[PDB]
Amino acid sequence: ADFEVHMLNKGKDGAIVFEPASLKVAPGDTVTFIPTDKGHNVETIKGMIPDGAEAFKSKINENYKVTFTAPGVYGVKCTPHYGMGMVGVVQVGDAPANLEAVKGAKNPKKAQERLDAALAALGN
Ligand SMILES: [Cu+2]
Repeated sequence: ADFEVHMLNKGKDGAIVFEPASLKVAPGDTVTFIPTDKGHNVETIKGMIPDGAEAFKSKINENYKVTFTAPGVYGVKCTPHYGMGMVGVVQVGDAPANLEAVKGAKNPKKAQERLDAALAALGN
């Protein structure tokens, strides 16, 4: 199945968001990051992908389709808006095995709050 994640200047959760900011998918699902508002991209947060997963980094304003396979949690960011909170989490499968690695990482406050909220939304 394919899911869109919109890259927004503002959304349901306020300024500079991925919407949704949390999404649970199955292996083989795709997530298409939509540049609905200009100036955004999506990138995995280094240290926040599961064992053996490929990192990814899109271009600014690129419509970017990712196929998620390895189970676990994937922390994502928008590079230009990372520190002020434009982050999210894609979870592949149940009981993500890399959860503690993701939780333990340091981030700027606004990014951390949004990562933590996404992890909690996903039942972690
Ligand atoms: Cu952005």
